[PDB]
Amino acid sequence: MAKPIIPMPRSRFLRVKCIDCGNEQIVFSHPATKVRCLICGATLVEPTGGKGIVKAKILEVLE
Amino acid sequence: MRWKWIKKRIRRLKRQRKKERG
Amino acid sequence: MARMHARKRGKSGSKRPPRTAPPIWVEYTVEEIENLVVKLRKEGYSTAMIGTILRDQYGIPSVKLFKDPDNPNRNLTITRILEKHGLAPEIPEDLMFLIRRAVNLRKHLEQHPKDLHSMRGLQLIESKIRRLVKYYKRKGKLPKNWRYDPETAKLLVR
Amino acid sequence: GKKAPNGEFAGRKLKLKRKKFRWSDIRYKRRVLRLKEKSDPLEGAPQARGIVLEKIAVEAKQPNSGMRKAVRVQLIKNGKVVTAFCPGDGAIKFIDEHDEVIIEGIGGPKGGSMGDIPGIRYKVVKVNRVSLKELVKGRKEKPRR
Amino acid sequence: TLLDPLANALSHITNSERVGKREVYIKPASKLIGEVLRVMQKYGYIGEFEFIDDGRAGVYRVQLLGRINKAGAIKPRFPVKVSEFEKWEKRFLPAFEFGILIVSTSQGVMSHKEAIEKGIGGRLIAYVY
RNA sequence: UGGAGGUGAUUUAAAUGC
RNA sequence: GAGCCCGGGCUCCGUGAGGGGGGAGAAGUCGUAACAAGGUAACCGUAGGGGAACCUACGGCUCGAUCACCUCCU
RNA sequence: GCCCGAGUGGUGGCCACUAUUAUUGGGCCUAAAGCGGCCGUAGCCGGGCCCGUAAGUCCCUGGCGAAAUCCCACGGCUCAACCGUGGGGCUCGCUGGGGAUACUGCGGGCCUUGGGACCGGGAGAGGCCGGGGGUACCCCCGGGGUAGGGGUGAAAUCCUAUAAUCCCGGGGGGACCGCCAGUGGCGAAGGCGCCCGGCUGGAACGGGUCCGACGGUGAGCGCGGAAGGCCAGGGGAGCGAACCGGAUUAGAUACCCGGGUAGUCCUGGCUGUAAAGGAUGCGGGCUAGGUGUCGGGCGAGCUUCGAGCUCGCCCGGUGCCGUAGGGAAGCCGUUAA
RNA sequence: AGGUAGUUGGUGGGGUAACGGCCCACCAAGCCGAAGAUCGGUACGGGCCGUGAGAGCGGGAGCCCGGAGAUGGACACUGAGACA
Repeated sequence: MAKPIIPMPRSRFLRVKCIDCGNEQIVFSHPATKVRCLICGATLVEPTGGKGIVKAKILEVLE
Repeated sequence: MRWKWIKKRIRRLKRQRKKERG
Repeated sequence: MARMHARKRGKSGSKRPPRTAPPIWVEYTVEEIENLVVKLRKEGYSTAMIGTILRDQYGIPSVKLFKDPDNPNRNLTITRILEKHGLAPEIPEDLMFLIRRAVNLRKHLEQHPKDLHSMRGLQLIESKIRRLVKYYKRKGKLPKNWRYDPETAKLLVR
Repeated sequence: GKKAPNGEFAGRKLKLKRKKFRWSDIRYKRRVLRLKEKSDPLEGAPQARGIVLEKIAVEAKQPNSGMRKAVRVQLIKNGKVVTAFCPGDGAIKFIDEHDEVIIEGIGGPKGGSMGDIPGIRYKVVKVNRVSLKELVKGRKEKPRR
Repeated sequence: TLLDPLANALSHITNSERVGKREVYIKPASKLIGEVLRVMQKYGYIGEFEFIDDGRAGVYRVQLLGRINKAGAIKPRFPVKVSEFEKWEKRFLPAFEFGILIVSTSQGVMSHKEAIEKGIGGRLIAYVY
């Protein structure tokens, strides 16, 4: 890693735009849990190992 | 060796401890 | 980094964001954040998981950085947001989760007593409680009159 | 940490450690109790007079054989039986039975009889308050009673 | 856990030295070490350092000239009178020339030689030579 | 080129010496 | 309010039949135990048995055996 | 001839040598020596950042630690020893006042690197409980089938003639789970292995999401601990201390062979030992590398579309080889010695 | 490895040159201990002394300083002062 030369996680941010309601959500590239859309009740991502596996096609802007 | 000694020590102990018990 | 406690195994290297002031591409008011927290503590979720869902859904990695400064005595974060409202459990969650689990063990052993290993973690979880108790007394979340026992663990849970 | 506590207030642990571990020196232990002083008669002393009960000769050790001259003397106040090694060639002669014989040690009080002699802890200096090395030389004085 | 974070800095710094790397990284960081490296730099033993304060920790990246032979902390950290200095002078240091028996003092922190010129003393902290 | 196991193992070869 | 005495209990010093072991002496006897796979590998904790060294059982260990047979490793 | 010289030598004691008592200044794989492993009490030891006190701590002053002895000067006795005068030190363990605030203590505040804690994916001989299958050995019954078999270097004792071994069919019992199986995994340790399900311990990783120094270690103390043994109850195929025969042998209380009890299994309890080893206490930090391997993550290619087959970086573990260094050497060497 | 019964403290009192469980009447149940008490051994204590590069270790001799004793053990007078 870089524990003595400043450890920074692997992370990033990405704007996810829902395909069922057009709802714009901020999502941590590593979903630990099931993230639920706040105006669909859908599942955007499912938590597995490392980076949450995104369920099916949902739009993405990478920050 | 230490077989020997352990049983010798034990026999000494018993026999003598027999003589003390008696 | 590690501590192999009741283990020989190096600990996870999970590490914080080295962000010291918060993202502004992420946006929430002191008022909006406070609502989100109160809603989640109303569900039955607990502060670690409250910080978890907020992270995964609303994109706030830790509350302290976003919130404070809004009363710069100290950092404002989940349970310090809760205590000002009165939603805080008087037992620290740390100590609670611990004891919670513990009472479940006992019931297993109750029915099954031929269990080395299961017996041996009873001994391994109590003794973390003991510690966690000991220091709190002196810090003051739990009165000095208390002392820990398995009947005084079955009373706190019920 | 190579053993020891190091820390301001710990010292006491140090202080007891040493002492605890001092008693593995046989010599130190022995003196500090006084086992040197109690066991190997004398009551500790430099020397002791005693009455020559008889004269006895014993054998030499392992690579060796030769008749060492030894007395049996009884220390008088000590009241203990001591067998003893006599210096010199002719000697056993100049010592009459029931003359006074002053006795010493010989070669470390540890117990160590010299390499040849098995038992003998001790030495003789004297016959009727005149010594043996004075009686190996003819001129110096010659014995009585 | 750790204790003596300083020492675990220093000890790296020397074992760092003995290899002959170029620069160092010390993951735990502080005043003690900060200050000590400061005084160390002041005498010159080391080149330049930057610390970056991460929200975790201070880290010091240190530049190694080649000068340092040996530089170590003191174990119980004994108090030392200004009369007893000479004893502790002969023991730890390699000779009269060097004079960074770094102590901590009423005035601040100093080496041995900077302590003696003022005239003030106390408990020992570390050494450098 | 140098190291670790798992199992066949061989009775046709006899006590002592300062 | 001493020394003194008396009856009992407990402890310590001088000294005693008898009894235990040590470091030995190495010319008698029994055996070959270990050290070479010591000629049944050896040790080990435990248990029984044998005159003795010791043997055997069960579990362990290699500070384990010699090729052979099979398996891995720079 | 050498030493020393009115001395020189013997015995005894103490100190030195002896870093053979380790503060200065010792070790503990194999030389003596790690507790079989863990827990936490007493103790010692403690991440960063700010403020108060100034208890330790340093600085200055002041009260004081008799004389003597010691060390230095000068002076006195012919000289010195010895003494006189002047200066210093002295167990030196005490006290009063002022001053500093780095460190340490204490008090208060503040923070997430340590610790703990959570969520989701994941492997395994971890434990317990219930369930269930098959192997082989034995036993018992019917059939078939005769002159042996068993055992050894040779033999005997012993199996078999109301029939053994053997083969076929049927039934009953207790133990255990080859290959799988790995230089493999899990466990604190003793240790742990058919398959399935329930209950349950630990562990890894991604994200530090929460607590905010809560830490380390650990005398005492408490707890777990193979096999053997013991206790009470139940069970008993094979095996098998003791034991009973044969052989061997000069003799054999043996190695080899044929019987055989305790025990080995189950339940409850006790007992607590080992070459309980990696002969290597635990925790943190630092210090070339290489390779194989197990599990988790990641970027790709392949794909049977399952991380199934591979490349590399990373994290945790498990081996081997080896630079610097250490070691007496063997060896150890990012799983440190 | 647990010890302690005037034993720790309280009130009031006696006695003493004088404070004080010193002693005593009443009341209370403390006091001391693993930061090793109690018990057992050994031993006058200090200034110093010996040794050792130092750190340290051993030692209490003349002499000085302070305490204890006078055949063992108890006891008062007389005197400022003695239990001599």
